[PDB]
Amino acid sequence: ALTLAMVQRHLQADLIEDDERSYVMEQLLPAARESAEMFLNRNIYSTSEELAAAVAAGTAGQYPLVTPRAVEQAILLMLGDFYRDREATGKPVSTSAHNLLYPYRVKVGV
Amino acid sequence: ALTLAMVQRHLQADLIEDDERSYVMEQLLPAARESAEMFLNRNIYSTSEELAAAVAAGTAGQYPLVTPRAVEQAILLMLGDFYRDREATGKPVSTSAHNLLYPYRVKVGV
Amino acid sequence: ALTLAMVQRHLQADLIEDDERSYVMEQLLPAARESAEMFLNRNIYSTSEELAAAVAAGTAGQYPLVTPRAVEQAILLMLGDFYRDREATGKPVSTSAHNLLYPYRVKVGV
Amino acid sequence: ALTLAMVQRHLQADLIEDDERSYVMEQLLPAARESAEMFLNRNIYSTSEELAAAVAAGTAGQYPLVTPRAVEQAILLMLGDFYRDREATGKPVSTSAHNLLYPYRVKVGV
Amino acid sequence: ALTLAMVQRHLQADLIEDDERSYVMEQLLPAARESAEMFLNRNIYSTSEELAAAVAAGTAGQYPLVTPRAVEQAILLMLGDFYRDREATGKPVSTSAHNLLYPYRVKVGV
Amino acid sequence: ALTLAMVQRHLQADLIEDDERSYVMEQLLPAARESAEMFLNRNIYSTSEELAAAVAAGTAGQYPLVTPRAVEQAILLMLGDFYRDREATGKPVSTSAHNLLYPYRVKVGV
Amino acid sequence: ALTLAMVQRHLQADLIEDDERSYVMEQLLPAARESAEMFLNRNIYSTSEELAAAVAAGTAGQYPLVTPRAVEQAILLMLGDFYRDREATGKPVSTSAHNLLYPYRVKVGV
Amino acid sequence: TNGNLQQIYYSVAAFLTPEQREQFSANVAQSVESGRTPVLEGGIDVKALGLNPADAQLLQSRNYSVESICRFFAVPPSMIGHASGSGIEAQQLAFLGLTLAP
Amino acid sequence: PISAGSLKTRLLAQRRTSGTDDWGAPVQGWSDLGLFSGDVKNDTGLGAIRTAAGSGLPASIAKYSIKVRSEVIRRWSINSADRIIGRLPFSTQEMVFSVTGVISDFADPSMAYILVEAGADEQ
Amino acid sequence: PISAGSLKTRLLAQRRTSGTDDWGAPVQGWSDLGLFSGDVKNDTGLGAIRTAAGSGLPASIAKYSIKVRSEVIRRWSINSADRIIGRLPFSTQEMVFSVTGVISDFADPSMAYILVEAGADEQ
Repeated sequence: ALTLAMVQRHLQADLIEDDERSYVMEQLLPAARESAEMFLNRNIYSTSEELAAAVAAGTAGQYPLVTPRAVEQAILLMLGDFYRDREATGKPVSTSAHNLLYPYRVKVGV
Repeated sequence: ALTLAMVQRHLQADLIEDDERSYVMEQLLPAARESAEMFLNRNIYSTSEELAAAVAAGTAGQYPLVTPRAVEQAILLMLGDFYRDREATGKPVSTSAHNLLYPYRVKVGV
Repeated sequence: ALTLAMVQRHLQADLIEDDERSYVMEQLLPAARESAEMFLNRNIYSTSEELAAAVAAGTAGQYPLVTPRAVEQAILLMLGDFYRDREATGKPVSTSAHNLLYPYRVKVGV
Repeated sequence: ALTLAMVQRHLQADLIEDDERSYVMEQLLPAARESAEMFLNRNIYSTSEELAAAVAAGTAGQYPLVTPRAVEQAILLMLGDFYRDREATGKPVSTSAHNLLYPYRVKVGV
Repeated sequence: ALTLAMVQRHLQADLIEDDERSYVMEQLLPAARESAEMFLNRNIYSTSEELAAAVAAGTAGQYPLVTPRAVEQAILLMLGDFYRDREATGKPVSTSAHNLLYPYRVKVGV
Repeated sequence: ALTLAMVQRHLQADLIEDDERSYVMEQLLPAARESAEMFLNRNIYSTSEELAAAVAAGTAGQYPLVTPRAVEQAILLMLGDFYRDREATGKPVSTSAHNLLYPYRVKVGV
Repeated sequence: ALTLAMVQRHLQADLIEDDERSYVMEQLLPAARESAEMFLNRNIYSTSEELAAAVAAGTAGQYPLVTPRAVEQAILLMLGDFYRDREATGKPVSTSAHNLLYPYRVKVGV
Repeated sequence: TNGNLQQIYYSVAAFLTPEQREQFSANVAQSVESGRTPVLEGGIDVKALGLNPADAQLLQSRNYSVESICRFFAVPPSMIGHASGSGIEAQQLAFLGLTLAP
Repeated sequence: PISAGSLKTRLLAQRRTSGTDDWGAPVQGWSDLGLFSGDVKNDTGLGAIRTAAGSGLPASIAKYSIKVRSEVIRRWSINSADRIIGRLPFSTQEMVFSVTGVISDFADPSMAYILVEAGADEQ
Repeated sequence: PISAGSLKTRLLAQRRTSGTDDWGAPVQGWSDLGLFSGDVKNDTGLGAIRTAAGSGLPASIAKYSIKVRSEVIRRWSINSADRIIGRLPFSTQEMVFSVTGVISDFADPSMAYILVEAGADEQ
């Protein structure tokens, strides 16, 4: 559910200090979430209420879904990659998160 | 049957703390189940009564099966992979779980 | 004969605890048995009485056999592979169990 | 948001001395921001009010965006690369920052 | 002649416990015998009287032979392979036993 | 002459125990001898008396010879290979014994 | 001249025990002599009187020679190879003895 | 209808559900209908298969069959070229005197 | 390069109550601190266990090493006067570790090493 | 990664009867526990055997190491006060091992190491 407890258990880290907890939960998690959102070619919402609210205001695009567990763990994997290494070493384009994220992709083609 | 006893025995790690158990049994096992159920191109239900209920409600699609032991073993393998490493790396597609899951795939085509 | 003594001697493990004995003999052995059954393209039965009973009720398909020793040891090899490694590392499609299982395969072709 | 707290937490190095802080926050972070802003082929502004001011003054070009979290993460990755190694070596183009920055590129063509 | 003395001497392991001896001499040696008898495309009998009995009962097929020493050595090699390693790995077909067994193959064709 | 003394000196082993001496001289030596006999495409006899006796009864095939020393040492090399490794690891088809055995081969061709 | 002194000096091993000396000088040296005499496609005799005796008895074939020193050296090399390693391995044909023996070959053709 | 005339085959290095297959095909049709150019992002690829529709349709075999039938009915295939000597009046004479007299 | 997920063991750090008893010896009661995670590295190889200790008194002591994240060393202050409790899976007998000092690395500020004793239980 | 099938030796663990004799020395009678399987690792190399022991009393002691599955350490509780009997194949002289302590690993919970002495038989 991408709460604080799940992130704490994934990273095996206690985020006691306000500064690093703020860093991890406000600059490192939204980055992964919106990266997966950009890759999927669709908008993802946490609960049904948020999806309905976004559709009502018209800001939600076509083909929206509420996040399954596979997409949430792909986001967790991206976050775990972000936490570990903090440089620009150069990596393969298709990692192990894309294998989980791919079946939910939409608008593929040429 | 994806019981707490089977998961504890497979991972070789007792889960006494409530937060760790909640993480493993509510964010990590369902992700593996979703991934396998999406790779098989069909719906899988644990028990026959749940399958009958899903058929009655109409949400069951074509070719639904009650989960055999091979699919359980493959789901456990995916769960163990999720539990071991927690970063996105360049792992290859078609791992050792897809060898076991493959004979149960239904709509293979081109 | 795939009893408890043979499994104990194969794995070199004493299954004293009820939990792990249940795990090994009720989730890890049927998985291997039905995986070999799916690969062979036929149903395999332990004794002649079970084969006759299944044929009487009509649930047994064409080309059934009662298990020889080679198929039983292939099942044992699959189980030994399952016990040792518990992840999804990625392996060759044709292992050493298929070399034993192959001469009993049926309905091969294109 | 490229604040001193976020930079300190990312680099894992407190900057108490005035000269070191001046170097990092006035020669090193702006270089990464310029490089990303030049690779994206568009202008990026931290906040909406600054974007409106730039549009009013006419200096904003086509397709300006307020910086999302993915661009912040990529800028941080480039900054960490600059901070780690300080010599010109034969590193390859298309590092791991360009994987995150790429969906925000605008005028891709040939 | 696949006697207990020969098996004990080959494996270099005395089998004093009843369970271990039962395993080796009732699940492991017959598996090797079945595998060799299936690779040869013919029936093999240990002694001439058993061959005559099988011919009388009609169960003996074409080209049955009394087992020579080379087939015994190859069966022992397969048994030693089964006893050494107990997991399914990517071992290659046409091992060193098939070099000895090959001149006794009967229905080689295409 | 393939006596007990020559085998003792080749293997650098004292065969004091009745069991292992019986093993080596009654299951491991005849295997090598008949393997070389099958490879040579002819029958080999120890002395002239045995050759004459076999020809008299008609059981000896065409092109028989009494063993030279090169064939005897090829048999010794095969036996030494059998004694050392006791598994089915997988080996090249043409070993160093065939180089010695080849000039005595008969009925070669297509 | 393939004397006991020359063999002892070449192998760097005094042969005081009667069994070891019998093995080396009655099973191992004659094997090397036979192998070289078969590779040369001609008969080789140690001394001229023996060659004359063989010619008189008619058993000498075409192109018989009294053994020169190069053939003795090659025979010694083969004997040392036989004495060093005592198992059949994948050694290559055309070893270093065939380089010395080759100019004495007689019926080379195609 | 067998599919022996297909020329171009796309390829993607991943596992797709069937819905993604219809989506890929519809996207290709839309792209070619709108006058655009394919780009093949990521791991997509295209290969052309070296076929010959004449060999798929058996024109030589069918021509030989026509000739064989004409010979079977004792009608020369070059009688007046009904299946595929300068003057025309000679052609009818040959036709008559070789086929219609019996 | 800390590679989370190798930190598969849940330990239990705890320190001693302050003050002294009547004689001045350390109080044999133990307070609590909390739980953390670490990677335990054994001493494989022969002669990795120490038998005698002092005046010919038998013992069996084998030192280990725990690799922990840098946060658990800043939240508390682990030093030589603490003890660490870890439980082997599916077992009721729990190892008692005795901290002999903390080694901190400056090559990267995301690791720390706690060297323990694990031989004789502490009180 | 335990790789069964390398556990080719059948040992025999057994502990000592409780209580003391008249003088208080340990009772020289031995009970039984059961049989398990393990992989024995020798000490190859020169100077791997210890000759003198104490007041110039001759001896010959060479320590080994047995790698066992994690179940035999939870079923019983093997510690320094036990002994292990193993028999060499086709032989009537049986080695007597003296357990000097058990090393358990937390990297994976499927192995344990029992370090033995094997030099002088115990009573």
